[PDB]
Amino acid sequence: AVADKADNAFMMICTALVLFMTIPGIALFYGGLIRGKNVLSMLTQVTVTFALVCILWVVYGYSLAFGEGNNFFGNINWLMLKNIELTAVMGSIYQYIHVAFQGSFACITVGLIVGALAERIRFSAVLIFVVVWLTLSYIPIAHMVWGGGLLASHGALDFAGGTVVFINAAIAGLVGAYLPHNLPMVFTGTAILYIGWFGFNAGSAGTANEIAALAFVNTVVATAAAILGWIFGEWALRGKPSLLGACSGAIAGLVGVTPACGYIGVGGALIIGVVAGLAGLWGVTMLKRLDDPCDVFGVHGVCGIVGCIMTGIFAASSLGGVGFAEGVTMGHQLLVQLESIAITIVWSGVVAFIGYKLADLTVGLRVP
Amino acid sequence: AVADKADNAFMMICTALVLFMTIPGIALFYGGLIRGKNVLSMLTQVTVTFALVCILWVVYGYSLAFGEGNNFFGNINWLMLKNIELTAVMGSIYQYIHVAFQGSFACITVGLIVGALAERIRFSAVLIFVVVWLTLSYIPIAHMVWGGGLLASHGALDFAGGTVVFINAAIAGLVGAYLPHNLPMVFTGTAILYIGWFGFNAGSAGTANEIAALAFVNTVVATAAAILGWIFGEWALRGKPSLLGACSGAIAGLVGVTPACGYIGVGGALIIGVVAGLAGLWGVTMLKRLDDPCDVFGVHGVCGIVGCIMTGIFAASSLGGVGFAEGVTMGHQLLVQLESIAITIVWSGVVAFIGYKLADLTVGLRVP
Amino acid sequence: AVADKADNAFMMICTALVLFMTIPGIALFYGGLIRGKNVLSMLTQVTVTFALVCILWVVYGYSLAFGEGNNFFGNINWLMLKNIELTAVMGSIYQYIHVAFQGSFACITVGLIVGALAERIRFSAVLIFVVVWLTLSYIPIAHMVWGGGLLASHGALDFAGGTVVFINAAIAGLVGAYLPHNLPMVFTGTAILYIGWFGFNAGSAGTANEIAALAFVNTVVATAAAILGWIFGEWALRGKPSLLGACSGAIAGLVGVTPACGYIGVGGALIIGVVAGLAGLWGVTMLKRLDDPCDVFGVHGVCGIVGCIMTGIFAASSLGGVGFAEGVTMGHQLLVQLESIAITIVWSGVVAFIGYKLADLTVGLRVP
Repeated sequence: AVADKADNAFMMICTALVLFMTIPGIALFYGGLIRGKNVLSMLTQVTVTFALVCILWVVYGYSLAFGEGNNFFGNINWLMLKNIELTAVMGSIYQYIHVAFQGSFACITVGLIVGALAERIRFSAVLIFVVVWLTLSYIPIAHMVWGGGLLASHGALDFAGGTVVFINAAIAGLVGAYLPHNLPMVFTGTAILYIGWFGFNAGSAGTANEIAALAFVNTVVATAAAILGWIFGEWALRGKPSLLGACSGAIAGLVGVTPACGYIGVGGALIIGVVAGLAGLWGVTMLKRLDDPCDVFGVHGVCGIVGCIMTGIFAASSLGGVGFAEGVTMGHQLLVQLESIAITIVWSGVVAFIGYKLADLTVGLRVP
Repeated sequence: AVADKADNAFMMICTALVLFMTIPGIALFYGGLIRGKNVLSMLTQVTVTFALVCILWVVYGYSLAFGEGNNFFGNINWLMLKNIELTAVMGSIYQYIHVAFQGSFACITVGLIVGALAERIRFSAVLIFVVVWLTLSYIPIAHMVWGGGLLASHGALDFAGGTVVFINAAIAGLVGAYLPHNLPMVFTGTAILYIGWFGFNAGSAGTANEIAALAFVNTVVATAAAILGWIFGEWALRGKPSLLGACSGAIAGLVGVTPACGYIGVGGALIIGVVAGLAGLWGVTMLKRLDDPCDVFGVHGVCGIVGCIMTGIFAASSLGGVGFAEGVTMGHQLLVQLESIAITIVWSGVVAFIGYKLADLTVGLRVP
Repeated sequence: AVADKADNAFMMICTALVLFMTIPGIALFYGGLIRGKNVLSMLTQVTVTFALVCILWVVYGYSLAFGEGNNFFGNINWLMLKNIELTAVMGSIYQYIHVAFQGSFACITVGLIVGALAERIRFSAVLIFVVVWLTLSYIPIAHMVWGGGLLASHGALDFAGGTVVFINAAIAGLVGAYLPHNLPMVFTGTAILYIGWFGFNAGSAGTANEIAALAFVNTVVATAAAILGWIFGEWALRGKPSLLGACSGAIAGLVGVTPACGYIGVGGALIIGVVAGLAGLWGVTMLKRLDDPCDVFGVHGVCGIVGCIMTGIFAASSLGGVGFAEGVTMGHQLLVQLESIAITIVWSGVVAFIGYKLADLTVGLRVP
């Protein structure tokens, strides 16, 4: 197996774009939503936990997520990338690039949680939580879905992380919750998220081929459709569109197309986008009957679930998708999508609860 | 014809960079120029019309612009990208990438108009206008210049859209007009525009070859030269440089080098940049004797015209350019540049007028 | 020698990312640190001197830095890129791309100085200074290290410019000095710097190969480690982390890994990051006993020195690096690193002093 330089180039740039989603994307997104007096602290927690995740990833995370192990985790053979030769190839790129690309997904996932909960959680408590939850939730679930584990070996479809990233983070954040002064800044973060998301979705093909291209176009289309879907629902329910509605719409479509983007046709991307924008609206509306920043987990959670379900529909050849695996009916894919979603919800929740409680028992959770 | 992965990678990244020009580039540019109390509304109109253009593009826009038809429009054979095989190649990249790249130019074009006029126009009126003007102006003109239509078949030179994007948008905006509180934000948008513009200009080569490289370097050089040209004129006329002058200079050179970048030598890029920065200054100065945000169409319009004229000069081999087509004197290229510019001005204006009047007759134009 | 399109693509995108570090990265970084009433002026000086450097680079800078000459400068054979054929290849990319990539390093270097000193220096004095110092300091030092000059011909290691960019700029700025109201904005600039830095460090390989990949990953790792190192020192010395501490940490690791990134293992990147974050903290702490914006040269200078020294340690094969050149002991590399650092400090200082004094004698240095 030889590395293709075009894929290497593509995937390093894609990694830079996913890192850009956290630093500064998600930080500016939450920075505009949360209370002014809490912005500096939130930006500090996002920056430090990001650093933390980068280090844990290289030390053991990548190895435990992508080494070969069992159905649930990999191994410790790649501690500090030990035994990965510089010229080792994975797919059609150098494995070092795979390490960085995958680590960038871990970072955005943690960013989604910390940016929202930063306001309410002690600093040392967030560090502890991030260590427990990245290690016992993000990593096994990344392993199950993308590392040849349980869900993969049953043919779950999740191109860029509807489960691993969004449902996973939404549940961890909502357990957290259970336990806007600057809209131009919200818009800027949304914009940075949108752009970085082309690396997230297209780079998820692992190569600059026709699947990256499909994912790119489906990203443009689902995002746009979700913006219109959300804005129309807002105009119908609230009388007029709003900037926050526009940005929330964009996030709803981005998140909804995430598991599907590399499997569906542009027709499907359009339908998924409209449904995700409306379901996102319905979702935050319901969450707002329990404020602001954690309602965002209503978008990530509901849109992730919807997107995951609808991947199992729109991948079908007859609906313009790339087609299910041989011998797989749409019914079977649906069942497998639902099982993947349930395992993620339950796995992430249990580990989140343990994470928050461990922190609470060591340093105390609620910021003093 | 087989896709080259290097070109695929390059052109997906270039597309992400052109999308970044609208979201958030042009939005932040206008956001800093217009009245504080109007910023949220403008950001909403830019976000929603952007979404709108993405959807119209995939549904019929691309097909009508790039399908084969007549001198003025393509066809409806590619409705929702029907009959484009996933692996279809166009040039040396997958056609799906061509769709996304071309659509991103439609988006920035509409962004230029909406960002300026958002303040003064009813929301539903802007949606109607965008539908009419994208469909009857952007698409035929894209078809005439880049889709093998009238102007192309006469050898018009316009590497990245001096006519299709800038003169086209300037005229539509100025008809609109006829019918700064945050300079750090203006600067940020200009900066985002500049960076995204490397994808706009370099990606316009369709491949990561020596023409992309020429376009890249000419972009650096024209922008810089226009900044100095504008700043010197300001120092001479107003006594000192200003930040807005600096940013306006950068836009003047970017817009002026747009039609020329892939055809000229760095010597020509320097000359075009100085002339565009000075003509831009002269232009806004004149427009300011008819405020702020629409004066920007003086830069887009005057610089686009200047850049289009000067492409027909500096493409010449003897002036360091790549050379005119065989059998084409500089005189002939000039005549063809001028004819292209006139057709664009007149075509865009007529359709803009119809667009605004249709809206005015349905929902009413002036924001209530 | 034929151009590889994958390398061409990679290196054009990398160039766009390094330009993004100056416009708007460093501008927003200083914009948040300096006095509110001085922001507009600083943004203007950064934008205009950036333009200035782009023009000088194409006119003679590139030629004098990368043409063949002597140990200290190149030649004037490439004036305005004369005699570089469009299809000329350098390494595995078109030489025009090499011109743009190298010019982008000149730009960020000047940005580091001007962004800090803008507050205190007359506009015309900064233009004069930039002309003298780019020409007699940046160019010879770029030539000595990367253009086959003195330091290169002794085997100095400096992957992406610990000397040419950071120590060089720190000294020029500190001579300048001798002669925060918006932390969200500081954070945004730091974030833009971090992301653009992947082009800076990875593109410094000149190709999308396994060395780019190593540089990418080492960038992620050193940055993150430096953030934790700085934050821990702050928590230990000041009682709690701060946002400015977080951002300063990130810059410390970025700057420290700059000379090393393509030569070291991830283990070394981690160690270099922790040491650079702590040394950066120690450094600004000492500089703050001589305010704010020039203390940043304590990060660039101290971290650059540390990173340069530690390249001569961690490149060793036994410490996971790519290995010293044949026949070179670690001791010898160390001596050569130290000599390179001394020459840079002394060369840049002497030329800075001449630059500032020439300006002072023509227009006067201190802003009126």
